[PDB]
Amino acid sequence: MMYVKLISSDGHEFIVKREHALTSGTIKAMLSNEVNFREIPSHVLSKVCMYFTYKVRYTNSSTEIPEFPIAPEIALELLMAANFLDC
Amino acid sequence: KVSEQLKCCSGILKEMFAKKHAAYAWPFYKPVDVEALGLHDYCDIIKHPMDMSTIKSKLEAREYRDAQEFGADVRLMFSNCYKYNPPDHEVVAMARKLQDVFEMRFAKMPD
Amino acid sequence: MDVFLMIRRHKTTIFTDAKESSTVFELKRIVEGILKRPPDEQRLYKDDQLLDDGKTLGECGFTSQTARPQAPATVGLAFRADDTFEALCIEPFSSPPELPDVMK
Amino acid sequence: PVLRSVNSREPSQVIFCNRSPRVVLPVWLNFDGEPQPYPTLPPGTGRRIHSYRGHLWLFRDAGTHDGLLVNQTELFVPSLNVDGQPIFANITLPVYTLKERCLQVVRSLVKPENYRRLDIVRSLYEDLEDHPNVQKDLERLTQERIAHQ
Repeated sequence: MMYVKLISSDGHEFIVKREHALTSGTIKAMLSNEVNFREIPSHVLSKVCMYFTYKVRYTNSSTEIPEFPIAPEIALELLMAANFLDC
Repeated sequence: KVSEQLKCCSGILKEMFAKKHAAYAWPFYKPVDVEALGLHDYCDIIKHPMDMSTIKSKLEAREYRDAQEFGADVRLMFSNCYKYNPPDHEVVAMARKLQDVFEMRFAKMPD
Repeated sequence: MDVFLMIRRHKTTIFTDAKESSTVFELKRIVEGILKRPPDEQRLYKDDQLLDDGKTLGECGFTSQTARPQAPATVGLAFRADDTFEALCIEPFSSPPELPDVMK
Repeated sequence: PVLRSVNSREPSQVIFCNRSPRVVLPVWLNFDGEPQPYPTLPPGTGRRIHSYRGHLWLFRDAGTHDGLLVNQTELFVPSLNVDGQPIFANITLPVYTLKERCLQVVRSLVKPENYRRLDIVRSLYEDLEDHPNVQKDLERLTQERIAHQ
């Protein structure tokens, strides 16, 4: 599959599949190859990628779906990140 | 003498199960599922439960001494339904409808 | 079942899925396809433990139960330079702020 | 009203099975269409249910009133039993959006009155305060049902 590089504010490169990234409507618009984010930190953006994996996998899944975990501390930043990325 | 009637008793229950009297006999087919219906109080009130499926088994297992004992269980079935529910309840209305059929046949049994 | 991984070197991180049946060498082919680096110039680790090319990901310890989509298991990576392998180095992510009073 | 149970008085044995981590709240739409909440189901549990033919159901989280799925759909309607076999209702989580899932966590850790004490964008205050409502979701499905005709 086509891969895309998602860079955090603190300079952490995250190589995910293009299909997985298109879950985000913001990224969908940004492309139509390499994408950069000035605000989002590493630990937040890493968790966003884990959602893409989780979303792509368990969508249209007859296998019962587990709860997507979000620790109390990251919740606030991840909420804003999710709102920004539109997903 | 008695075996003649016990076979007629089976004939009655077959009509009670039959599609003819389906509309108002369907609650009394199988035992009262306390879990499904959510009746925590039922077991306290009704000491001796009964249903048509239970009676059917007893007929086939030759557990009724005579046709008189068969009636007691059929009556116990309705008795329990009347005991538990209020007068204006739907299951009671159906209980009466089915009972009035049974009573008609049980009365007109040969001997 | 499938295992979900985070292949990390320095500040790089590859999110990619694999099988328990698949091998470490087959995993290095994924790294080659992305980072242009051939398997002979790769060293894949599990925590501190170095992994063999012949052994499977299931044999290495990566189970589908432990390594899930939402919680993928990390896989260390170290390249070769001047015909000598670097020691495994993974920069950690940034720290979340301490839990506010309202969230306590 | 559109979405409502039919007073059929025709039996339909059902099995609710909470295959989700939430404490499920079974909700039954009455003959007028008003939802009636039934006793909850713990996580990873189930039990037999005596519903009737053409009876609408929907399942939520007892705590947060988050929407759940039953047989990969929102509304559940029992058929008639075939050879008196029970109609199964597999209650599970949906694939929540990262935003709505983030809200659920913030909602659970922060009281309603502390929503405007959080260092976030103005718009997110409305989103948090906009809790998941049953009546609001029924109004959507009703309009979607009309659009389908």
